[PDB]
Amino acid sequence: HMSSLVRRIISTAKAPAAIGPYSQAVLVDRTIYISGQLGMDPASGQLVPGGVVEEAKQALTNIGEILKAAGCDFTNVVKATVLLADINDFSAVNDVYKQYFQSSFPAAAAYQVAALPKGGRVEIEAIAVQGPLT
Amino acid sequence: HMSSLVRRIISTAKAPAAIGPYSQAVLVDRTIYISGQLGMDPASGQLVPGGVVEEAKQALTNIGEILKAAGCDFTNVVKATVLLADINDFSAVNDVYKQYFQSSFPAAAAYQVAALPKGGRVEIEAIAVQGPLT
Amino acid sequence: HMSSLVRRIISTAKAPAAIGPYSQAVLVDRTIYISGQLGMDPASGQLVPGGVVEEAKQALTNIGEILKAAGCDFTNVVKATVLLADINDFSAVNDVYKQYFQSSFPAAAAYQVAALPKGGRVEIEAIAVQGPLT
Amino acid sequence: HMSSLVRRIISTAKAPAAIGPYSQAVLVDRTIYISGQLGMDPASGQLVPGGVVEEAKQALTNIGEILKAAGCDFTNVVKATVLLADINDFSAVNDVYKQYFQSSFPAAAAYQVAALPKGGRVEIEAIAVQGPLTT
Amino acid sequence: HMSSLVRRIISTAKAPAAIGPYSQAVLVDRTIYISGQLGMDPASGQLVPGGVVEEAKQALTNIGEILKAAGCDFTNVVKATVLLADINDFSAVNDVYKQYFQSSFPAAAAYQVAALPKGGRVEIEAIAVQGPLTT
Amino acid sequence: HMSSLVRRIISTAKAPAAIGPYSQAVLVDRTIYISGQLGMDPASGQLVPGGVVEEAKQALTNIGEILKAAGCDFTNVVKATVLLADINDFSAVNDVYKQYFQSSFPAAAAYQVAALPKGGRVEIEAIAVQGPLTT
Repeated sequence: HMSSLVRRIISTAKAPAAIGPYSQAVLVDRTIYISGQLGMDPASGQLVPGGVVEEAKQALTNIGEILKAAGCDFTNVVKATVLLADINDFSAVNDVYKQYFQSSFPAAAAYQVAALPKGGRVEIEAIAVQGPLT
Repeated sequence: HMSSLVRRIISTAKAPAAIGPYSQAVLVDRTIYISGQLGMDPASGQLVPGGVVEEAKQALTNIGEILKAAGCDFTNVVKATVLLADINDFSAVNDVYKQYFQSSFPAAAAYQVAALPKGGRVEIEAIAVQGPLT
Repeated sequence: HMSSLVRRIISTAKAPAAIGPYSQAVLVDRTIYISGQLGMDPASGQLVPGGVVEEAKQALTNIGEILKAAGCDFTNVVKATVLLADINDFSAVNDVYKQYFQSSFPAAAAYQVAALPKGGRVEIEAIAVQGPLT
Repeated sequence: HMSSLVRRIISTAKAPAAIGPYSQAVLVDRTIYISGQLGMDPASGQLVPGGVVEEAKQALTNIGEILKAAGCDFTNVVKATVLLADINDFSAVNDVYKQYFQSSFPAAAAYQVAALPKGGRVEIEAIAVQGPLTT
Repeated sequence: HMSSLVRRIISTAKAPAAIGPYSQAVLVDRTIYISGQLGMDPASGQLVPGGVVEEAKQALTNIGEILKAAGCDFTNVVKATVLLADINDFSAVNDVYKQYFQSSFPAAAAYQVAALPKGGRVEIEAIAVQGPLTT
Repeated sequence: HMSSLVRRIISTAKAPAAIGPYSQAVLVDRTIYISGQLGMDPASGQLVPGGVVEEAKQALTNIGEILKAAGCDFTNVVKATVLLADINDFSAVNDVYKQYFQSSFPAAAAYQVAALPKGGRVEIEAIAVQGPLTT
């Protein structure tokens, strides 16, 4: 009696696989729920060296590759969550995010957690909506 | 001038009541926002004994009962958040989640928080979409 | 080949500006993703004095002003996340939330984080849906 | 990739059996396309006696039963077409029609055709939208 | 449980008053069903003089005012039906019609009926969709 | 503020060129309004010989090519209108029609008009909905 909505798992070899029985992202109707991305190199399965700035760059690259696999780019992001091992890294992570966001300004929440998977210093979750968007 | 979308509070006696002025879940349009579930026994109002594995089983059972009250099951879950008191319990919680998920693979984020309500070792939030889904 | 959905940035001078390259909220289709709000006075750019109860009041006022800028009020909220510097403040924050929620009962998650931006004791994120709603 | 929309054939034995390769109505998404109804008795398939006024009443009754089978009533109708064998019957058929469409009057077109199946004096087609509808 | 769709009667004094139990148009969700319009002067309710060409212009003007009341213009029309008293007028009415539907031409059907209300020579019905529409 | 719905003109050289200011079909959101088709050969624009049965086959073939251009087939049709030059041809045209609409029969109206363009014996209009449709 109701319409059947499209639900698609998004998969790309250009981002790491999720840790656990999870997908990199799920598109449902037009909304894309992207799993939290760490600064993990898809080729090594481990964090990139060099600390939070390098990890933020890698995490955002990983998000970007998942967005591309769903026909999207950073302009489609509507909400991000920035999870930090150290609140004092917030500015530095925001400076990296400003380099990837294609001038988009999604809503966001940010906070320091007690620990991230793989000893990460940053993890970014995102929600996007498939275009076209006004 | 715009359509009136369906918004329904989901309530079931087979899951604990939310802590505070919150509902167990809200269905709006076709999206179900499920409150974070702890390993609380609906009959005792307290955590089940035995630690994080037992609590994860109870939390997932609680999610399952809320999904059922909304006409859904684990195949409808599109995003989960796994909140942990100890990051080292992530694998063990993922092994329990693999027992309940009906082979679904939602998007996910996971991290260790400083503390959960009721001294919980695990809390799981979920977003589902009411079917049919492709 | 697909409809173009409305995406609008919500901005109001009656709430503080977001910290970083983010918007106060984004409306997309009918869903409003509200950035996490701290107990920051829009006039000072700093936390209000007096502790978590005062900060919770200010954070909720800030959410309320963002909702109003999107044509909504607290009855439109469907999911909240209550982030705390101290889990022991959960009841006190819930008592403030009960004063602002216009009897709405959204789904919710709550937990203690390691740290919030600006040394906040509380941060509240929300998802709302633009009415009319049944 | 696009959502799969609901498409259902509406069928009720309380409206006449088919006289051609046509469904009584088709619901698709929320819109209901109702076949043109004649003033035919549902049990026998024969036109009711009494001319255009009685045929109009029966045709509208038949539409009503099709609407009911789709979980609707006459308030769900948004467009009708009134096909007349004689334009002179315009006022008389309108008087019957107003008794069924008592509020939120549908959009309509009315005109005289050269002939209707079975020698009918009136045929009425309609489009409805499945509720809830907020007026 | 289903969403409650918007259904609104469209009414403007800039188009003729009703000659039957019909709304000028009904907007439902985003689709606008427009009643068949004759070449009737809105103030008097009398057909305009001059035959089919003038009646067509007036009928289209009336449609235009109904569209305007629904926040639309002729570019929102997606389907029309041109009902003629005389098939020979097909080309002449098409020449008038093309002056109003200047782009994104609607789908249409055109044919001769036996008679129209008020002795009209042309009646035009339409379906439109409320914008924004992305062509 | 409202979403911008897709509106596209459907056009195929495998169906006849226009005889008036009309699109072969208009897709809007998911609904396809198909212009009335005559039994016209697409290459020449001339009616096919053989009378109503052959004209019906050709008109339905033309609809089929328009549907194909919109990524649809006859199972996407939800409503048709069969306009006849002679009501006596009702049964014969229905026999042809059933060969194209072999399942999920559309809602329909059928009746005799006074005349069709080009002296046609039959004209068929349709509404379809772009799939996927779940019956």
